[PDB]
Amino acid sequence: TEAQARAIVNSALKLYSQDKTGMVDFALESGGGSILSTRCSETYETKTALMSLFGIPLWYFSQSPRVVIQPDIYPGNCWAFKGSQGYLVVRLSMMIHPAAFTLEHIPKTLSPTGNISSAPKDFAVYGLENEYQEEGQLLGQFTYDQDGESLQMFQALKRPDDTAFQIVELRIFSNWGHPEYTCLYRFRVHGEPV
Amino acid sequence: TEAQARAIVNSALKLYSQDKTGMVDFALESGGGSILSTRCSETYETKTALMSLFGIPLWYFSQSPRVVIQPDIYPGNCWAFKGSQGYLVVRLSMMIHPAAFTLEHIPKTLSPTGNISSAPKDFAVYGLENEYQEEGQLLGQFTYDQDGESLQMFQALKRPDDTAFQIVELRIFSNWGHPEYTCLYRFRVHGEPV
Amino acid sequence: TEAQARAIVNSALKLYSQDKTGMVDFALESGGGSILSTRCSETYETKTALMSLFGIPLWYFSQSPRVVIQPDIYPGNCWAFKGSQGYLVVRLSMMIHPAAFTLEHIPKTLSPTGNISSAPKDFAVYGLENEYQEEGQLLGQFTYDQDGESLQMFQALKRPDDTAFQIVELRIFSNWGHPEYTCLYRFRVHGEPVK
Amino acid sequence: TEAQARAIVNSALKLYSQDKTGMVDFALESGGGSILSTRCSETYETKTALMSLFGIPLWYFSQSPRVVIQPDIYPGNCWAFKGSQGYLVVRLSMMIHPAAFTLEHIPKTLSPTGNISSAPKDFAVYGLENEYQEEGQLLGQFTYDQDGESLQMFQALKRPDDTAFQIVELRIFSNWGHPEYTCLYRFRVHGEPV
Amino acid sequence: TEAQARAIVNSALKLYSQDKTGMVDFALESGGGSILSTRCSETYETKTALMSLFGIPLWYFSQSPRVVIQPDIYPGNCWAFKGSQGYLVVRLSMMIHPAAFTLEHIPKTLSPTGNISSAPKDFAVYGLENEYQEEGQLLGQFTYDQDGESLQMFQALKRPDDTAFQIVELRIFSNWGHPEYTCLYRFRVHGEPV
Amino acid sequence: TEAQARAIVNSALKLYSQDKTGMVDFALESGGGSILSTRCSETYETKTALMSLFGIPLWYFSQSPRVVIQPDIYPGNCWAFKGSQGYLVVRLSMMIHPAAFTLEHIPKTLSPTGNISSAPKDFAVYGLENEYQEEGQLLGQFTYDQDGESLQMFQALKRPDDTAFQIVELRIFSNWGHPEYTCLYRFRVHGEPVK
Amino acid sequence: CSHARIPRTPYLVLSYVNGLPPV
Amino acid sequence: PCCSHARIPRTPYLVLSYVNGLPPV
Amino acid sequence: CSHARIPRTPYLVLSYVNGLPPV
Amino acid sequence: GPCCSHARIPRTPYLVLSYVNGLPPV
Amino acid sequence: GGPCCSHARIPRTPYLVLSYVNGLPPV
Amino acid sequence: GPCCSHARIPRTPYLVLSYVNGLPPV
Ligand SMILES: [K+]
Ligand SMILES: [K+]
Ligand SMILES: [K+]
Ligand SMILES: [K+]
Ligand SMILES: [K+]
Ligand SMILES: [K+]
Ligand SMILES: [Zn+2]
Ligand SMILES: [Zn+2]
Ligand SMILES: [Zn+2]
Repeated sequence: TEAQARAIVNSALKLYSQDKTGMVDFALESGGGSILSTRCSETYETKTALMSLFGIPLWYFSQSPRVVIQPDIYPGNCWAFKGSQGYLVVRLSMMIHPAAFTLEHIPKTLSPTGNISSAPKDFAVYGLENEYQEEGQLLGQFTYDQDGESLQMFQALKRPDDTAFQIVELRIFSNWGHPEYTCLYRFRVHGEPV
Repeated sequence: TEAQARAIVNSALKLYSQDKTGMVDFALESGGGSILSTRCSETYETKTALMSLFGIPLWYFSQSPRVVIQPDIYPGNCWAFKGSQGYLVVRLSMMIHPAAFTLEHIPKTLSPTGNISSAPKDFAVYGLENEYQEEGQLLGQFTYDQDGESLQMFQALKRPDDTAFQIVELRIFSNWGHPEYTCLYRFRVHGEPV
Repeated sequence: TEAQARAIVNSALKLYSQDKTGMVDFALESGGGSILSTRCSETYETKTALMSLFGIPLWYFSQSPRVVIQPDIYPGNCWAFKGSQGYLVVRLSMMIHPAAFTLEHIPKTLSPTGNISSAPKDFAVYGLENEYQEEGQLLGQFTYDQDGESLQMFQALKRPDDTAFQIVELRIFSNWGHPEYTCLYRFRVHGEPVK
Repeated sequence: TEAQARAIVNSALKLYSQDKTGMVDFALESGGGSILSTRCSETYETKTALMSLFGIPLWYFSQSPRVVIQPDIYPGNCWAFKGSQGYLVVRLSMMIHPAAFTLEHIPKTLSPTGNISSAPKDFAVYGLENEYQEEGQLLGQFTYDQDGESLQMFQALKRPDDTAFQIVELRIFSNWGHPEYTCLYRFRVHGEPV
Repeated sequence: TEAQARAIVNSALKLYSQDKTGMVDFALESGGGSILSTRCSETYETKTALMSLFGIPLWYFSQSPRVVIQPDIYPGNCWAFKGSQGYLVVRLSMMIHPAAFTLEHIPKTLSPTGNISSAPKDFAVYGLENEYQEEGQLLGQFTYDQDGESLQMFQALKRPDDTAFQIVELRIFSNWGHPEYTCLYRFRVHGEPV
Repeated sequence: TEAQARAIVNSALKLYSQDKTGMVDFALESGGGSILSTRCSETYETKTALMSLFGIPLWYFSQSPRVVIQPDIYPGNCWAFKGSQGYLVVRLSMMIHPAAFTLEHIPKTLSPTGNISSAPKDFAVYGLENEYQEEGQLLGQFTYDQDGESLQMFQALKRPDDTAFQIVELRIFSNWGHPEYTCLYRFRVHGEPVK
Repeated sequence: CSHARIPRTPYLVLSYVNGLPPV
Repeated sequence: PCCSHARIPRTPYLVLSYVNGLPPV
Repeated sequence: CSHARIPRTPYLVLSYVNGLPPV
Repeated sequence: GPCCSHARIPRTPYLVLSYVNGLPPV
Repeated sequence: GGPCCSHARIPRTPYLVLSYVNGLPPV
Repeated sequence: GPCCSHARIPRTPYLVLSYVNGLPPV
């Protein structure tokens, strides 16, 4: 327990450096994931972050759904949609059997308003066989706990047949009380390739 | 006692993942903070980082004051002003009672010259009631220790009237001996919202 | 051993926050490092990452050699060249005596294909006195272990009269079996600057 | 008859150089005229003139309604709208009492197809008091003769109350047989300013 | 004789206004003509007309082969190729039987050097059935007279079999003595459509 | 008598087609002429011709001094300077002995306001050896007649030494009564090149 | 390819907002 | 803020799409 | 809005640095 | 004006016009 | 390959300014 | 997605960074 204690700290650091989970994120944009923007909710328009150049105002900056599959989860590095109900369709990097999903949101200790009421509360994950499929196959129905850790994992449902999926839809049903919008910081898809 | 060791390392990693402090940074740009470029020192121009495209030189790259409220603190991800005296005005994300300030600089073990003479040495923090206020209320005079840790925190002064502020001015009075410029990697503002 | 264990974990985190090595990376772009694009291999053409704006397709995105001297090592943040043989020339931030080199690659547990066969296997590091020098002084020939840790360090060759260099060439001789390309995530150069 | 001949030819050249009419064109764009692009018919889409740069196709080129108040009337320098019915509203350079209108079209001897069936046949001119007025005051109804000269002038109707106008609407009711589109090369407005 | 004189001058002005020839130019760009850039010689590089914006040099301006099928023939509105031998391939607006060709060059009275030695001297016109043809059918070999008028017309050869063409190649074999380049101001193609 | 008449009409059209003068315009931009932009007057700012794209206002359009050496002289195709006093320095296409100058303005019958009071009235032409020369050699003091023809030509002054020039300055001293600006449609320089 | 990158024709609109231009 | 009602362009969204499989990883 | 995005009215300047263009 | 003798100022950008769907409106 | 010169085409070094004009962004 | 088969979409624009006046501020 003298040298073993150093082995635990190095193992914890090794797991922390491996995207904090040590599992492949088939939704990660840099690794092959992509957003099907034509099947996502309308981005919440805020019109506050004014980008200018040489004193010339150019445009207002707002985060796109792409940030949900990007690792930077500092406060604000999140995609927001109007209301408490939204959908996000992600094309996975490979055709996999989905096994688990990961949702990340900032802790209460880092939010300026002192709360994470913009975080999603009730959501479901679906598997789509093609881009144009309206109703997909239910992969699971979960609840993100605001009193839990920042990173929360959710085990996918065992589908009866060995049906693979490369397109995933994230349907948010409710948030934690924010009356205007709902923010998604990062959404990950884990599983086994075919 | 293996579970106690895992609990200690996991608690340290949890605090490390929460912006290394577990406290709201009301100056963070992505969270709502912004730089008042009208009331900042002129950026030290070096004209060394030449950006080119198709062999056509386009412009020289230099970090703006925006990086001081951005988390990346790798060597070079810092705003520099000429000399050893400079000022930086940041608009906080919310109207807060300032309680502490955080200054970050690269350690000597990561600096190419083997020392951090460009780091600020003596500074003071002021609270401004409006953008055009010439003289603000002194919130505290501190000294960044070059022989200290990379991240250094400074407790704000206790004042009779706890007047709140949404605009903070960082006045650098001296550096640690660099004859050309002074670098600011990250400056954070912590407190309690109204 | 309780307070000592807290000292151990805090010391480990301190080394972790200092670029995971606590040593100066004279090749880091933000710190002064730069890529000599002419003296580097051609980028592997994939034409898959289609960048569009207002529905207008603009161009296909591919990582340039610059990412190799950038810290972000998430899967995909790597420069790839065709085949298993390539060369990367980096201009160091300062004239230094090279002492060690660091090569980083993603672990197999984060690769979508389940393997890191695109990682380099056999490589060598050379020291160049000028930009136009074809073949420089050999600083060390090493082998990146696919079964080793993600970050691997390599000690430079010892020499009696230490000649300094500000330009280093990384020559990849083989990969770990990928038939198309070879990926470099991050390459670091460590040493002592000249007085 | 020698000096008489030269004086006649020089007078003809003098009238030719003065915009072929020697009369003010209060609709001319360079002189103050402008097209109310909102109050015009939808431009006929052809998608044939592919503009490219470095082998990259950029866009298809089509003449805007602005060309109708531009003097260059070479074949193709005309605005076309789908069908045989179209609207064109021009804001005059000055508040004038309209007295005459000029319509220009290419001669058949310069048309590639051997006909000028795309030219307008029956049209009317209206006077509008404001931008959003739907139905204006009728200034005249005329017919462009396909067998006449390239430039044809039309005298406006005399009115009891001399009401001035700075906005004119050109309504094309029919063309000379082209089944696809109708082309307008140049439309001029003449009168006396207030 | 006054009415006879007015009819003579008005007929001359009518022919002058109809592109100075009263004949369809099936090579005119605005009328449907286009240049095959991959089937033309390289533009003579001068590096003298420096275009700048806000003091920033952008590029050197040189006329492309497109101006040859554009009506503006003021001095300089011409495409130049290196040497005294060059090729220009034009796609006609319609499939026609070529009957005549027109070559235009500035008069000596408008040239700064006092000569038109950059003008072409010996040339030939060929008809191509498709773009991929290398050597086409000879439509005529002519000579532009430097002592002649600015506009010179050339009758195509008589053919027993009536073969139509929509692609024309203009081959310049020699100029009028300019040692550096050869300039083409305007080239027209006349004929009867099918 | 008929062939003589047709020869007269063809000669008039031939002179008309040759830039209406049959003389070389060494100030013409497309032929080699250029405006020395620094050595000019301040352009009259109106902020009325708003150029927009997709409903986004981009900039206000105003004619530059370049239009004075461009042939299009339709109403509005003119450069305007504030007041009734202005300068225009033109670099000729070749080193020539100046013999005549041409000033063009729209006729009164084509102006919307019914007058050409914005036209220049009294002017002088000078020859400069370099761009930075403050006061040059007087080539002629002339007056543009508002009651004259649209195109008016002016013979250069007979000087004892036929000194050649490649830089010409046009100094406008007065206009025909416009209280705000003065418009120049086209200014031409004629002469004989050096050999 | 023959498909344009920009769907509609880029149309620069000219509007007079402060009266006549210099003539 | 140039005036009371400013015509600021719509928020630009740079879209990334994978159309030919995996990128080099 | 009616305020121009570019404060200066733009102006493409043409200057000849290497003699005559092809005429 | 160019900045130095080694300055690479580009040549003329050449906007090419091609007719791919027949005649334009005439 | 690399840049053919060391003189920048743009005289002054650009800076993208970010300013919040309508309150907080979504967090 | 590409509009047609083998749309000629240009390659990657490569923003090159070069240090010509020594170290940046660190
Ligand atoms: K994110
Ligand atoms: K920073
Ligand atoms: K990297
Ligand atoms: K027109
Ligand atoms: K031409
Ligand atoms: K003009
Ligand atoms: Zn405004
Ligand atoms: Zn230079
Ligand atoms: Zn296509």
